[PDB]
Amino acid sequence: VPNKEQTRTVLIFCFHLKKTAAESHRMLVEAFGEQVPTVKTCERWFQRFKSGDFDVDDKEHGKPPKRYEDAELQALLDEDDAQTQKQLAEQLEVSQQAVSNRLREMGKIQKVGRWVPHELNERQMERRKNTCEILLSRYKRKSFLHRIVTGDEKWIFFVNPKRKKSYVDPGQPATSTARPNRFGKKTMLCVWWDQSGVIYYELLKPGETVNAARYQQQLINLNRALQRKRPEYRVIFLHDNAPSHTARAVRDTLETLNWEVLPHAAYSPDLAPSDYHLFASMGHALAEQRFDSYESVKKWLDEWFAAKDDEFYWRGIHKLPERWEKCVASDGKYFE
Amino acid sequence: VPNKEQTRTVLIFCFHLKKTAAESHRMLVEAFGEQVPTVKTCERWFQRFKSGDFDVDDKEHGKPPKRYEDAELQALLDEDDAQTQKQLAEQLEVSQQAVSNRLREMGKIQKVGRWVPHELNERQMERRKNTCEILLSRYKRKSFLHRIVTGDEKWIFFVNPKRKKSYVDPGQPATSTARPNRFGKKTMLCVWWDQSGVIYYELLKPGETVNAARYQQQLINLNRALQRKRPEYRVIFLHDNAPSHTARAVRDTLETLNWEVLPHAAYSPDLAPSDYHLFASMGHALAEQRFDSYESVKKWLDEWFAAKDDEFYWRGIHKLPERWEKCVASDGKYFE
DNA sequence: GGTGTACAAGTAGGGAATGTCGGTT
DNA sequence: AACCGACATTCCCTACTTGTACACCTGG
DNA sequence: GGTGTACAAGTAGGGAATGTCGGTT
DNA sequence: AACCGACATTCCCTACTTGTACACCTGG
DNA sequence: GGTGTACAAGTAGGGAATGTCGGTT
DNA sequence: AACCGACATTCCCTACTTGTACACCTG
Ligand SMILES: [Mn+2]
Ligand SMILES: [Mn+2]
Repeated sequence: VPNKEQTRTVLIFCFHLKKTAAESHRMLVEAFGEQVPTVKTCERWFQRFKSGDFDVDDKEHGKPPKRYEDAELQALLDEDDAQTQKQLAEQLEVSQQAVSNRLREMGKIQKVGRWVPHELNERQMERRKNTCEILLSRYKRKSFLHRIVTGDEKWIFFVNPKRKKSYVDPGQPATSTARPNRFGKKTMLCVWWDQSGVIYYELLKPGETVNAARYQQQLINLNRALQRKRPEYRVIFLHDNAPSHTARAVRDTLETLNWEVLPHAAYSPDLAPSDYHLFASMGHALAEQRFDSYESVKKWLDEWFAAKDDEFYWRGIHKLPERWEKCVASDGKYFE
Repeated sequence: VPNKEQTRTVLIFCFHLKKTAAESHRMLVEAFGEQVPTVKTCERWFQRFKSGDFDVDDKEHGKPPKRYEDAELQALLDEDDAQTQKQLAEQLEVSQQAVSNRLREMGKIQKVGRWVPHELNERQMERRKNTCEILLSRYKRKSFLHRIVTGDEKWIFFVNPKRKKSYVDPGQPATSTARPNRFGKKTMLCVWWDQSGVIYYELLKPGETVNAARYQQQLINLNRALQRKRPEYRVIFLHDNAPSHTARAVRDTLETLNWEVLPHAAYSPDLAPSDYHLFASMGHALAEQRFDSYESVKKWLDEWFAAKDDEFYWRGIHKLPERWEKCVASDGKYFE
C-alpha cells in the first residue's frame, strides 16, 4: 500500500529497532506484500539515516534552464520601464506569457503614470528653480507665510459625474454613466484665503468673465473684507500669471494697496496653494455632487468652507517651503 | 522522532504485522523514545484500522460561524452593484477587510463602467427604437447596404499623448506624461465613405468652420468625386443630425442630387459607421502620434485610408444590421 | 471597430528517485 | 546473504510554449 | 488634500485529537 | 494485561478583527 | 463650442385714411 | 353754402430686421 513517504517512515522505525536494511525490507513484504520498494532503496535510505538525515523532502529536482537572466529583462526596464509585455518578449525571444510570469516572479507590478499640466522648456524650468530658490532664501531669514494671502480661480460645473466601478461576476457589464458635457452650465469661483481661513470669495454667474477691469474691483472688495476679518493688517499676495493678473492697470492697484506680490513662475500650479491644496480638496468633495441652482452652489461653498477646521488651511500654506525645496531638488521639473 | 502523522504510518505498519495495539506502543517507545503518543490513541487508531479505514488526515475541525450569508451580500449587489467595500461592510455589520474577503470567495471582480455619450430621454429612446426598427424591417426585405454612402466630421489634434503604464517595484513611481492641451492646434476632418472604401475627404484648416454654406459645397464636391470613383451610381446618404446637416438649404441640395437620406435618431453615434467603426479604428492608430505640419495630417490620412484592406470598410457598414437588432432589443437604451 | 495581460493546458529537459545486476565480502 | 557501484529506467518539478478569456480601449 | 482595497498579524471558539482514569473482562 | 467509555485537556483550523501599506485620486 | 430653424418682439416702409387748400357755382 | 381735384399729413398693416429659445454634434 505505502508511498515513498509512508515507506521512509517505516524504515526510520525499522532503523530504530536495530534491524538491518535487508531485515527491514523482509518485514515490508511480510507487512504490506510484494509491492514495496527494492532492497536497494532501503540500503540507500539506511545509508543516509546514519548521517542524521531523516529529512523527509526529496532533494531539489531538475529544472529547464532559464532562457534569459533576470538582470537581463531587468536591464531592459532600466532603459524604458514603460514597455508592453509583447515588446519585452520580442527582445528576449520568449512569449509574452513568458514575460508575464517572470515579471510576476520578480517584485514587479504595473502602475499608471501621472498627468502633468504642461511640457516644460529647458528655460521654463530655470524660472521655477529660481523663484523657488529665491523664496527659500527669504524663508530662512524670516518666516513670512503668516503674511501670505493667496487666491485663484476654478470652474464648478452643476453636475460632476464619475465613471462607476461595479462588483460583478466576470464577463458582465458594469453600471454605466452618461458623459459630462464639455459645454455644460458652469460658474467661475474666485476665492481668496490665508493660513487662518477663507478671507473673501465671489461666485461668478454663468457667462461672466474676469477682465483687468473686474479683477481690480475684486481685490478692492477683498481689501474691504480684509479690513474687518483680518484686523492686525504689511501683506503678501500670491496669484498666478493670468493675462488678467499681470495687467498694467492691476499692477498699480496692488502698489496703491501696499501689497507685496511674491514672484510666481508660469505653469506652476504645484506651487499655488489654491490649486495643489484648497481646490484639490474640493475636487474630491464635488464628486457626483449636483447643483440645481446657482444659489445652492453658494450655499454648499458656504457650508464647505465653514465646516473646515483651522489646521486645514494652515497646512495648505505651510507645505509651501517643502514644495519650493522639491521644486529645486527636482531641478525645475515637476516634483509632484 | 515522530509526529501525529508519522506515528500513524507506524501503527499501520504494526497492524499489518499482527501486533496488538498495546504491543505496538511498546515498540514505539522502544524505537523512538518517551515522547510518542499514548496507548489509548493506538487503541483508537487500531479500532479504525480494523474497518479498512487507513485515512491519515484529520476530520474537518470546528470552524467559527459565518456572520452573514453569501446570498445576503448578493442582495446588496442586486440593489447596487457599484458600492465601495466600506459601504457593504456597514450594511452587513462586518469590517471592510471582511467584505474584501467574501468577494474574493464569491466569483466577484471589480469593473469600470462605460461612458455613454448622453443621458437618454424616455422619448429619445423611442425615436431610436423606431428608426432602428424601420431600417431593419427593410434590410430583411431587401439588402440596401451596398447603396449606403455615409460620412461624418471629427477633430484631430496635433499631439495625441496617452498616460504611460510602467512595470516597476512597489513604491517607486511610473513615468509621467505632459497633459494634452484642450486648446492646442486641431484640424477638423470631414470624410465620407462607402462599403468599398473612402470616397472623398476634406481636411479643414485650423480655424475653419462648417456652416449651411460650406456643407453644400462639400456635398457637391462629394458628388463629382463619386461620379468618377463610383462610376455606377441610387445613392443612400447617412449622416447625423448636425445643425449644418439639417439646414433648409441642404435638404434641397440633397433633393437636387436625388439622394435618399436614411433616418437617424439623435444622439446615436453608435449607429453611425463613421463614428462607431471608422473613427474608432482611428483613435487607436492616432495614439502617441505627433503632427508638425498640416501636410503630414493629410499625408498620414492618405497612407492610412490607403493601406486599409478593402474588407475593413465592408465590415464597418455590414455591422449596421446587428447594431439595429441590438438597438431594438435593448428598447433604445444604449447597447455597446 | 483593437490590444494587452493572465489563466489553461500541453511539452521538453534536467536531474533526482528508483531499479537492475554483476561484483565483493 | 548482505551490501555495493555503475549504468538504465522511471518519475517529478519547472520554464517555457500555444490557446484563450476578457477587461478596457475607441468612436462619439 | 482623500479614499478604496488588500496584505499582515492577532484573536476567539468550535471541535476534533489526545489524554486521564477507574470500570470490565 | 488488555481494551473500553466518559469526562478533561490540548491542539488545529478559520472567520473575523485591527493595523497598515499604497495605488490612484485631486487641483491645475 | 459651433451652428441652423422657429417664433416673439421690434423697427421701417409703401399705402391708406384724414386734413388742408385752392377752386367754382 | 354746396362741391370737387391736389396735395399734405397723421397713421396703420405688413415686412424686413433683430432678439431670444431651443435643438444637435464633441469629450
Ligand atoms: Mn488660475
Ligand atoms: Mn457628427
